[PDB]
Amino acid sequence: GFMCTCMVVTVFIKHNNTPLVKASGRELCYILLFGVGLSYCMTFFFIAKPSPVICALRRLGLGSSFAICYSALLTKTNCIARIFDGVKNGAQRPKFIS
Amino acid sequence: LAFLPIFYVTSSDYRVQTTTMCISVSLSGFVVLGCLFAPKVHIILFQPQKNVVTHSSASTYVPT
Amino acid sequence: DIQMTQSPSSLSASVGDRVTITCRASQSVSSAVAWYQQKPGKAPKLLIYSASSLYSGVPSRFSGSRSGTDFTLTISSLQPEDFATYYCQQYKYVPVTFGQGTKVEIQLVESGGGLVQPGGSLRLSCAASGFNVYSSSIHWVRQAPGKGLEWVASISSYYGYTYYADSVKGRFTISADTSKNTAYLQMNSLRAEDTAVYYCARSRQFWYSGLDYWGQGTLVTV
Amino acid sequence: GTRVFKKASPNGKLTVYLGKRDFVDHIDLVDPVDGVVLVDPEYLKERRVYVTLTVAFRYGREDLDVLGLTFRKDLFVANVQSFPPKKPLTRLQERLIKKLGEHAYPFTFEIPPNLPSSVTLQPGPEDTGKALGVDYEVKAFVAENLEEKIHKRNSVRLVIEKVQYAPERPGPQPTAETTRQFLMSDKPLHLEASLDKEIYYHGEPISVNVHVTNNTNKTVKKIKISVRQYADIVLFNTAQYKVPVAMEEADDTVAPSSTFSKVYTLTPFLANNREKRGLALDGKLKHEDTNLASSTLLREGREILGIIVSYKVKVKLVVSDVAVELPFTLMHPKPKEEPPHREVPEN
Ligand SMILES: CC(C)CCC[C@@H](C)[C@H]1CC[C@H]2[C@@H]3CC=C4C[C@@H](O)CC[C@]4(C)[C@H]3CC[C@]12C
Ligand SMILES: CC(C)CCC[C@@H](C)[C@H]1CC[C@H]2[C@@H]3CC=C4C[C@@H](O)CC[C@]4(C)[C@H]3CC[C@]12C
Repeated sequence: GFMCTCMVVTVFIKHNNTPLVKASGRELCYILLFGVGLSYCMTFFFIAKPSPVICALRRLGLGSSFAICYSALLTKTNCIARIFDGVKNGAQRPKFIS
Repeated sequence: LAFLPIFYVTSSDYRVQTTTMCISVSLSGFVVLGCLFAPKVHIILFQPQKNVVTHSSASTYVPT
Repeated sequence: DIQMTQSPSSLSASVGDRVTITCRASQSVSSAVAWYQQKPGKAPKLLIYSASSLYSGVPSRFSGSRSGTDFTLTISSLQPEDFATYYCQQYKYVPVTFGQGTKVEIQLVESGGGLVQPGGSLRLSCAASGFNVYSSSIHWVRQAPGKGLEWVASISSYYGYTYYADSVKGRFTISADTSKNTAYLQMNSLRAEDTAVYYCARSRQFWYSGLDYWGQGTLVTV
Repeated sequence: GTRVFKKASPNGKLTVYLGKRDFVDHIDLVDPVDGVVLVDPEYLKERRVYVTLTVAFRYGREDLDVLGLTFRKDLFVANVQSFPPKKPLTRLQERLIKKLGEHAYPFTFEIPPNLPSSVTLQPGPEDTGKALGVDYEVKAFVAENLEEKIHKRNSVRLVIEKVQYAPERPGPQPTAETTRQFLMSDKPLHLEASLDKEIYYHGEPISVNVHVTNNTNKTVKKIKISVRQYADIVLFNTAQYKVPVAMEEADDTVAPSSTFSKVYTLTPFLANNREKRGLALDGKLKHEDTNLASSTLLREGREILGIIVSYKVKVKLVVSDVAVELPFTLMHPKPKEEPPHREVPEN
């Protein structure tokens, strides 16, 4: 999984000027990839001899990775919802600064 | 939904519990990757031809 | 602005004559000309608009011709019904400066006027029946006793444009009250500067086929 | 007894003459784009002059500009070697040739139907580049073949328009009713709305008749009756630009389980709504004032292309919300001579 994530990241940083990568939101997708890499990393912090450091580290890794991924997805879905719903009742443009 | 109750009610054992936690997070990463970035990777790499951007007044008179 | 020389300025004759009235423009207006006719105590009625595009509701005697910068109105048979003062409106640019005005010899409601004090403010209301203020453009045109017609005020609700002549800029407030489908003109002046008769008028909003409808009017006498 | 439009070029004096600026759009076929050119010989060998018609489509949103990308596609491109150093003549072309002389060379195009009408998206105060929308251009090039770069010293550009007008047949009058059953068992509540006809001329009043029969114990708080405009875009998978161009938040409390019928009037107009950037407006020649977009009608059997604009009266009742959409079409009637293609009084 980490190899797949790193290969995808290398592809993105290689073909970063393409319209699709930029338009989808490059910050959100890059941090989503980082969160996926963190999810793959925290496996080893679950499969290890548990010390209080490692117990705290596995808790932190699980919580932070899930929060990162789903918060990035929430940002993306809010952006797409604002784009899709059009101008609200009274406003002039509902756009969101990316 | 398939994982969390399974993780909780099966707290008796440890090998299966740790394996479920690790494989669940790894497969969540796999799901995110193959369900969001996989179409984008395919489009960017395998179909590079679709991610592209583009593809004085005077006057007079006319006789009848 | 652009001036409209109307030679001759006085043409009187018997019946049956093909009377021709010319109208010269200081600057090119490119076939954007309208001609009216009015009788004593009556508001004008449009005859020709847009360089010989005959208006509906009038006979075919009248015609136009864009000869370079000069435009001509022709009456083949001077019927006894055609005894009125004629004009030459142009509308290519702003203002809507009229012509000299020649004579021939052998439901809008504008209200709120009368004898006026030597100075102050007045409100003139044009109740427009038969059209929406957004689908029309409401103009206000004055005439001094025994003088020519000059454009005074204009409102184009759909674009939200308010227009006044350069010589009256700031002395008149035109507004379109959609509640009563009416127009309001607020004058703040003094003395006999503009003592005249004022007609409300309507024009087709979008392609502006000349000021089609005119109200009875009232005498704003100071 | 008529007049045409003329444009010129510095180096070659390639005087391009066109019969009209616009070209109406019958659904079956588009009126021909027929014109002529005077081509004085400003050369010894470069005897070729080509006429190109291009139905360009430009687009870009606020965030698209922020990121730094805007799309543009050539929907249709036509190249004709108008000078034979085919295309039988027409009446207007013949009159122009009689006026002009020997060197007058004709050129005729036909726009295939279902191509999008000339609609431009209203630019914002910051927007200053080429206007976003569907714009039709006719260009003339004095060169040899197409290997040589198109030189501005010879080319001639003129902006044409392709528009539609309201059909004589009114069509089915829009009308829609929706009954919603609330969570309290199955208790209904009926809303119904109707329009005067299907095609509305720009600026004309819209008398939406609305009647509500509440079969519940609740009360209607307010009635938001608006005229939403949907500008679908059929390239690069762009979202549907939705924008309310008229509104009335008329509040009325009605007795529970009772009936209430009346009519609410709404008029779309550009005066109150001149700020909503990205709005679809009719074709602008050079940044001139134009009305809202003329609601395109794809009566043919068709293919989604360009910018498809439509208008629908949306009526919403608060308490959540009962919403009903009545589609219709906003378009000009058939003009007598032609639109002036500018503000009728210039200044
Ligand atoms: C890949 C990134 C995002 C996370 C992992 C990098 C860092 C934080 C990792 C890499 C190696 C890790 C260490 C490996 C081994 C030990 C010794 C043990 O007795 C306490 C924890 C400790 C000291 C780990 C702490 C966390 C650590 C320093
Ligand atoms: C920002 C992230 C990626 C890296 C830095 C955070 C890590 C290294 C920090 C944050 C909170 C820290 C813990 C806070 C409290 C304790 C309890 C103590 O009895 C042992 C150390 C231990 C367990 C710390 C270990 C290091 C720790 C886990």
